[PDB]
Amino acid sequence: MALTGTDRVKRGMAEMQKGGVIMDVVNAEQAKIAEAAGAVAVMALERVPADIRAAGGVARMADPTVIEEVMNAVSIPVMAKVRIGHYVEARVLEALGVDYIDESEVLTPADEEFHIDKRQFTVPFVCGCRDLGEAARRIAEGASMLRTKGEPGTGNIVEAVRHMRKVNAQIRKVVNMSEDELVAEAKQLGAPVEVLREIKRLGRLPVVNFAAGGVTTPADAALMMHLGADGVFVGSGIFKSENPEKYARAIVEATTHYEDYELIAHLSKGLGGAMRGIDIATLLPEHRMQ
Amino acid sequence: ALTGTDRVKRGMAEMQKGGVIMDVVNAEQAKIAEAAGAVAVMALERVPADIRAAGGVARMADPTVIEEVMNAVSIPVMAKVRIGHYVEARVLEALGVDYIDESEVLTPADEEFHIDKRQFTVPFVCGCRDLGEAARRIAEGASMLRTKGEPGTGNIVEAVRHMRKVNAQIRKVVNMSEDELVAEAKQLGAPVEVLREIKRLGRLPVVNFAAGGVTTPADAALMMHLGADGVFVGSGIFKSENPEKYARAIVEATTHYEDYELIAHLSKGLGGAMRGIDIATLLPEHRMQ
Amino acid sequence: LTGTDRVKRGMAEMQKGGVIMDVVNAEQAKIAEAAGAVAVMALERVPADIRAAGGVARMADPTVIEEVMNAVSIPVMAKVRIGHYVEARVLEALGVDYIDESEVLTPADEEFHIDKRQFTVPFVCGCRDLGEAARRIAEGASMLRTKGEPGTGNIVEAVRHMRKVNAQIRKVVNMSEDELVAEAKQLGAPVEVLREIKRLGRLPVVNFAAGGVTTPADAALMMHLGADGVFVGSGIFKSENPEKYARAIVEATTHYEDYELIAHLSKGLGGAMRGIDIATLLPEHRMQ
Amino acid sequence: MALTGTDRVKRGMAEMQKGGVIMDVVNAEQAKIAEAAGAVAVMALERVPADIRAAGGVARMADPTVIEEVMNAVSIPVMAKVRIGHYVEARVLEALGVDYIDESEVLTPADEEFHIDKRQFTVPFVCGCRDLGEAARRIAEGASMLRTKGEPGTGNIVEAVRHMRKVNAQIRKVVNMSEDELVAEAKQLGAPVEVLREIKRLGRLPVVNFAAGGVTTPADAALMMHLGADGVFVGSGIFKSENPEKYARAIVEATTHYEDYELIAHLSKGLGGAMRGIDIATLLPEHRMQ
Amino acid sequence: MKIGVLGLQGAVREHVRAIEACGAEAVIVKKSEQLEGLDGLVLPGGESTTMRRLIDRYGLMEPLKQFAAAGKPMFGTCAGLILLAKRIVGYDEPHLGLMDITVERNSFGRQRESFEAELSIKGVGDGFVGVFIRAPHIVEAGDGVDVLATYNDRIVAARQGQFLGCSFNPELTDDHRLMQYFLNMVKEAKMASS
Amino acid sequence: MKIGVLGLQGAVREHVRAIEACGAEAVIVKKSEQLEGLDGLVLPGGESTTMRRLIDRYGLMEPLKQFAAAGKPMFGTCAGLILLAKRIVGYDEPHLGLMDITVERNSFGRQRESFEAELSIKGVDGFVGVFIRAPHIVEAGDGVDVLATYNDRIVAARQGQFLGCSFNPELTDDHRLMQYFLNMVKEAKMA
Repeated sequence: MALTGTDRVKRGMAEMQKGGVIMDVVNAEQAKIAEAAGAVAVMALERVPADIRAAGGVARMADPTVIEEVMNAVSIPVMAKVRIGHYVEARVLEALGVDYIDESEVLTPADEEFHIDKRQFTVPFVCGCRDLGEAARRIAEGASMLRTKGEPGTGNIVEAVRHMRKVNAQIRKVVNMSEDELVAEAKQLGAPVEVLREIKRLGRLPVVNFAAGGVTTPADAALMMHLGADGVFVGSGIFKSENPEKYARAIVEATTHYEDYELIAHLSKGLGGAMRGIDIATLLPEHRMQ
Repeated sequence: ALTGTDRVKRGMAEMQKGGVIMDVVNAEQAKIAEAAGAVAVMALERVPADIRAAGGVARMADPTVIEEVMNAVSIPVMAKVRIGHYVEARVLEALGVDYIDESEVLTPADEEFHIDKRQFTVPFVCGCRDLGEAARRIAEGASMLRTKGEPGTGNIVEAVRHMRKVNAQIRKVVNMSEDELVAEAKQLGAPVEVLREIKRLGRLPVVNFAAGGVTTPADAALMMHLGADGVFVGSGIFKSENPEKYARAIVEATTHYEDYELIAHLSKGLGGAMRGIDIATLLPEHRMQ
Repeated sequence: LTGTDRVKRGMAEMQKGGVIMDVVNAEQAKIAEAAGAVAVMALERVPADIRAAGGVARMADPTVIEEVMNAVSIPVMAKVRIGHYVEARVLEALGVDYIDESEVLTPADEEFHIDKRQFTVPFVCGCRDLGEAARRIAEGASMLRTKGEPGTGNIVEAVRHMRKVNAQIRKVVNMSEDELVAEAKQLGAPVEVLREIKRLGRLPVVNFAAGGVTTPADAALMMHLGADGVFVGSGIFKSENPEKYARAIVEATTHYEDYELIAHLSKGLGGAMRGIDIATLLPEHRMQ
Repeated sequence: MALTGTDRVKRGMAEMQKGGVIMDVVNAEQAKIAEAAGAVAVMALERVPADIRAAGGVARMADPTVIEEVMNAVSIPVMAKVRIGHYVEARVLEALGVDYIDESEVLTPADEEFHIDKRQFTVPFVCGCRDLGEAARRIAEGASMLRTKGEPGTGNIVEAVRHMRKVNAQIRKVVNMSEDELVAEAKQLGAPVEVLREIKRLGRLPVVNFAAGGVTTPADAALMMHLGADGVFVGSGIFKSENPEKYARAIVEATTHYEDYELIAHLSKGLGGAMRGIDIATLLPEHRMQ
Repeated sequence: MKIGVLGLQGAVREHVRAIEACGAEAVIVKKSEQLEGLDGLVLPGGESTTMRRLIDRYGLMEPLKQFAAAGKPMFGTCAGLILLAKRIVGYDEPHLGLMDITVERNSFGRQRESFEAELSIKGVGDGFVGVFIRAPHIVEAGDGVDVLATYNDRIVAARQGQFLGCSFNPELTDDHRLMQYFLNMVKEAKMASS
Repeated sequence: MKIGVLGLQGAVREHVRAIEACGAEAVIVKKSEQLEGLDGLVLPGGESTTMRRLIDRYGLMEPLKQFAAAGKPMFGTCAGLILLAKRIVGYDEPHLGLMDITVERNSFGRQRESFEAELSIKGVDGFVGVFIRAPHIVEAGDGVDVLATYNDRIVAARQGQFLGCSFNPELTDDHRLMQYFLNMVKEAKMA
């Protein structure tokens, strides 16, 4: 009797990613640079989020060829991803052997009302969230890992900070909240109460939660850890930088030694040019989940 | 001996189906109710129509009255408490009350949080207007449900609205595409796990009774026709001309709700029913959360 | 074969050109039969009294209905509160000849009317416009009436309704066939019913005037405006001499184009019910 | 006694299209590619929807020459499509022998209030819908087949998904709904009650319902089937792609084997470039029906 | 095979489920007429007073007894048991009075004391979850009666030829063994009448 | 009793309905593997070109022929009939080529000419035949028994295990022909 697809296995895989950096890659070269730099995994896609923004149009699941290409190039896990609600894309990525699926708001959503019923899969999913209600809904749908949404491709952490702060603050409230108030809390949050109950019983969120969106510098990366992220996703900030390879090492090392300011200072030293980024004054981009 | 299991709490309500539960203010009434065939009695200080007419703050009944009622009958005794009033409920429990009604006809004690019914051994019944409301009460530990209606009005319209709503939302959820539930839950303000239980089971997992404005045998049979599991009656029997005669009729109609000849006969000699109230009420009832 | 549409509707077609009278007891019923009523509507309180008393108005006590049935050889109508399926079943079980699912009673279902198709006994329903009419027909109503404003002694609403419905029928009858589906939608109507109307060249059920009919002139006016007949409740039994009113309404209804006669019939009547202007906040027009 | 133009014959023709792909074609070459790829029919038009969008102007019935051209090139059915309300265009397409007419919102509507009285024709019509009320109105006008409206030429399935989900959900409600609640339902939906009654009696929608609008990838195609489509319409996503002929085979094969994720993954592999598509932020386009 | 459930009040639906789950046909009995053609009858959990009141009013008493006399097996659960009992503590007269047993109503207390407990049932098996909802108990059993189960030295299940009775409500569990056991009795009774 | 329906394309669901309504079990066949253990097969109405194109691409041709060789009864409706035919007018090569018949595709015209007409079917009277862009049987071999004609055209035929028609019975509520096929299956399972 061997058991696959258990919540424990799905979530465990995420617990094994903690303390590290997951990097968006468009090709094998990048993937190799990421593995070399110390990435704990790579997220495979057609265009980096900053480019997805700049190009516009409809963003879909990557070509399987690219994914296979990336898989062949590295010994660390390969993530990819899918459009919100796109069940078949996810089935495809699963059939390809992808290690973790990102049902992602950076791609063009396929279902604006219903996310994927992630419970039905063997491969685990990571989803974005802005608050504990959103988080709990994703978890109820079967998500096994979470990340802040941020504002991807902007080079601006502000949103990721907002989200990490919000979610962490709402967890703290729920953990110490009077037991009789949870059902009413759940309703105010738009949350499933059972998840809040699990949170309260456990004393923490029952899945890993990463920072993602606008992480551009070693200081950015260490900040999210300081604010309680379990790890960081980086896409644009490394491969839109002057020397990706150099950024990659610095982010990885700052993530790990996030309390060593002398080191972080050193690692920040020679970096050179970072991606320009975007202030805001955007009308509709991102925060597309339900 | 395992006591206070969900199965036991709910089972007790499954054992009330098909019958009438009557509001009683004293032992005489309680005896009439037992004699008439009531499946249980709900003990209170004032009948809802009177609660309305008197106004003021409506609380848990004097334990004396409850004990009085308990001693007078062999059928279960319900009573119920003000919304959120944990201690009242503990008291009714300590008295041996069979089923607690955390009730919107009393003056709510907590306007944001209901009682955590899970923590008790004795079961609770709660009122609801829709499946979201239902599912929240169930998540709080309610073991039985009823429509809210508009109590003391002698008007079934609200109870009908509610029974219809809840039943329609159950049918949707039972046949709904599985992947749409989380989003449905959110729209309804429901706990998804309950909707999932509903879907898995193919029906609501607790008993649901009609309550509010049931005034005539036809009213009683109608609620059964609309899928109620049973009826609560307070004002319409003891504010009628002959309670004792009403009581029998409601009981018999509730049971033989498809026998229209019989219902017609049972409706025949009744005489005067409570006048009731149209509407044009500013704030009354629908106080739950 | 019982309960066919043809039978249900036919019963109404047999009521045309006549007056149906609200009665609260057998004496009244006998007066109505004597006066020439084509049927009698049995209730607990006359609409004007329902208004004045307020409270919750339900189906009448079966005793009263039986009482009335025993007193007359004309059909007896009664009912029920809107949506009240069981009340209707009860009236059916009693042998009532036509059920009125009525807005003058306190509605029991504010969203769904009775599924009249499931009954053997026919129903009459009120309407203010062809959409409303068509919905009631689609629910299985076999006869219609204007809603009016009952108990007011004021025909203005019944006139409004009869006019509206008749004007909308005329439009549909001569309307370009390819515009019906869009019309139905504007009206809130079932298209099949409008199609039936157009195919037939007329409404497929009888339509009566009801609400505020107070005088022989009132009664003849509704016929003039194309009513199939009239319902009268308050205007006869809240009048000075019911028995005299009753004959006059019946005779005016029948001879609605004989103005000399109507004038004569109107002559000695004496005091009519006072009635109510308007300036009512919520009363009546409770159907869906 | 041979009876033509019966509802059974009109609808049956659509029942014979199930499980397949209907392809938009502008010429005979394309039509032959479609037949070769396994299309169950071809929809003939002057410009593909993506081009209709990009060009703007007034879009009308195609030149009969082109339709005849397409008819002569293939042995599968030929549809074409007309402007909404354009009775004469439809008569013309009927006179030409067109097998199914699409009274289409992608063309510029001729009548903004009234659709064609389809009942008066011998040749069947397909219409678009976003919800059951819309569906039922088209059926009451005589439509013999339906499709989602989507947002054509965008390369984005989101709308088609919304529509398919909505219609399917509303069917389910009606099928299991309490009989006495239909008249009031019909009114809420803007539906003809007789159609809802037919649906309830039958236990399903009494006409075929296809997905259409934004179908761009084999995964997109299989998704619609997964959501309960009876088949798919594809226009832009095949002939605006890098290799139409290769896309065509893949969509056809994915549509048929919509639950075989290994296969779909394979079929998705070599595809190469898909049409870019459009996010949204469109002011008025499409959803023009009544 | 056609099993009636006395449908005047109580947990009727639960029995129907079990009956149908064991492959038999369920018939809800609200009227004497409905007794005709049935191979056995179930008296469900509910309110014995309510059931009696209704039995009286619609003249079901005699026809039930005739049904019993015809040799048709009868299964009484909780209130059901109470209806069958020959003697009821505190009661001058019984209901059907077909089973040579004395019962005490509400002997465990009130709903607060309602409980579940695993049981050993002679003909049926072991570890059967008994659910006791304001249950009565069998004080005394006649010689013709075979005791099928006890809880803490109280008789909670009994058979007497055609008659089957228990204090608890098996229809509230997913466990159908006892239902099966009853169906068997019906089969034997049915085969027996040739 | 297990009846396959060739589920690559076309009016699959309709046949399933009939099959289940006659008390048999329906199995949708999109893959060779799914042929194993079946007592008979139905080739549904749809698009013969599409069906062939899919049959080729997933190597179903040989396994179908093996299925025929095994003596399993096969029912072809419209396109279904086209797949069975030995000869197709205008076609150098047929599809399965299992029935000794010549068929002409789209012989009644286009969809506009699609029609319904009551039929007399030998083994199976007044059977409503629905002809949707139907083909017709030009010529039948000696081994073939003609079961029905419409205006002097052969529209239904049997050849031992093989059953074929131009029309689509699965679009009617009338199951007589489905029953008649099931019978053939029942008789065949024995040998």
